[PDB]
Amino acid sequence: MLIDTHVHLNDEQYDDDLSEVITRAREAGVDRMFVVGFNKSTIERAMKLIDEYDFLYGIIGWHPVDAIDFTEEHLEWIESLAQHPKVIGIGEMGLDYHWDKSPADVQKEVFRKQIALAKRLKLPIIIHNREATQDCIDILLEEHAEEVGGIMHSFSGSPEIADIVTNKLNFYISLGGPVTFKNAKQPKEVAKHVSMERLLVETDAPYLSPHPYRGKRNEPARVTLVAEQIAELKGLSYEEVCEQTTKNAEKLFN
Amino acid sequence: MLIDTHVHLNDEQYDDDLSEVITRAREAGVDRMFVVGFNKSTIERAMKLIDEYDFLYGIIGWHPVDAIDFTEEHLEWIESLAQHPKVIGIGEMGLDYHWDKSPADVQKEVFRKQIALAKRLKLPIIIHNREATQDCIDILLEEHAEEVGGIMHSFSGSPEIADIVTNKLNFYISLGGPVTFKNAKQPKEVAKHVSMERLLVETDAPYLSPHPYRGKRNEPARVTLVAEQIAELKGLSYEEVCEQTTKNAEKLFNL
Ligand code: NI
Ligand code: NI
Ligand code: NI
Ligand code: NI
Repeated sequence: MLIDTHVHLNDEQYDDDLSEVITRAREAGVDRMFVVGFNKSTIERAMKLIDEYDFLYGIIGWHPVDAIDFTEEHLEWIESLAQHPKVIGIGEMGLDYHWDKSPADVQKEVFRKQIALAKRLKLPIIIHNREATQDCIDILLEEHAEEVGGIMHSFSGSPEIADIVTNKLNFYISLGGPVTFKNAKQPKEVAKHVSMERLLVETDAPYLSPHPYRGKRNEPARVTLVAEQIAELKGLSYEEVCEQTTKNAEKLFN
Repeated sequence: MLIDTHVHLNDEQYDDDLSEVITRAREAGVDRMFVVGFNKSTIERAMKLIDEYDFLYGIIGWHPVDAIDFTEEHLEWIESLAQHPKVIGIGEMGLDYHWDKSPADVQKEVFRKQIALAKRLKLPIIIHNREATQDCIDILLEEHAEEVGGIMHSFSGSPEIADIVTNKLNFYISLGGPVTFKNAKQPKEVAKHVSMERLLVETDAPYLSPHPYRGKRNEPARVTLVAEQIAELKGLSYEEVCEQTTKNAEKLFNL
């Protein structure tokens, strides 16, 4: 039994066939999934899915790419939604230097505001980092994010950054489809290097479908290919990776 | 007057409006462009473009993504084509760890074979690196690529890597649209750090259209936006970056 700790079932890409996508994941041993909302539309859709399906939990927050759209009203709105017993984490939050819609200074202020929110709610945080690794680490360290705990979601950095993440911040590291890519050296090295007690699995569906479905619409059932690859890389049974990644998710979340 | 040192005018995206695109670049002061062929199809199209247009030059070689497709017959075909007076460089070659079509070990062998080929042709090499920076620098040092010179094309690594590229390999560094991106600081840091006498501009059209056309089909005319951005970052005139990038191109290649 696995948990897909990070999935966008709230995406328009599932509008035709969500029920079948969820059934395929359940039938593959994916018993629980954490639906991630990161702006007004995706939060609304997320809150409707966690009401409709018993085994779906919500992570809500504000995406760095959309940081310029984050208002005082949105921050009070997320704080009141988080009182829902199945809203278990705050995110995906962080920094993204690939897209230019939001400048870095606005991204950093929205990031700090959501750390402060997560501390008030006593919920863990889910971190999106794209091309902003050292700026994210400095923020997590400055804002004492070790108080709330969290995930560096779909982490690709050096093992030296992984060690700051697990040993200084006491965060978890989630791995997704990229651990399955042939020439993806960094994620395979992260999976080998990081303790099994710090690892979580995710799809980020519909994005980043693993081998052998790269370029195709991802779905939560494919989290089994991530878990298989972690088993292969660490010399562990699939059963051991399912059991430990579940233990880890249950420990971090409520 | 500027040179677009790296463009894919051979791309299907120009099938219906190539003439208009070339005319728009020429009117914006982009007098010469270097068309890049990197597999059977793109080489054949590039070879045709340089015979049709007086001011287009060719750079031919084999792309790391398609390294598994490279044969002994392709290596001999490229060696022959390179005799063309307007074939001035071999590339784009290198390493790409984004895509999985070709495994690193086969990409490394094909990269080494084209360094050896460029040494025989006495022609400079154009380097494609994606997510493989240290593996590329190691190959270039180990194979004494300083003997042919070349371009780190669309470079975005650290200043330490730039100093190895310029001060040890004696390569040039080209910048494209990403120098116009606000949040990706590394290209701007490279533009500020690297000597004006080591810099070239490119579009890589139709990819990586600069601001304010991010998302849109790129074209060689947009190399002026890259030139403008460099001038601002190095506190130089546009005329200065145009003249220096042209002298650099004219010195590395034999046009
Ligand atoms: Ni993300
Ligand atoms: Ni996500
Ligand atoms: Ni390239
Ligand atoms: Ni190119």
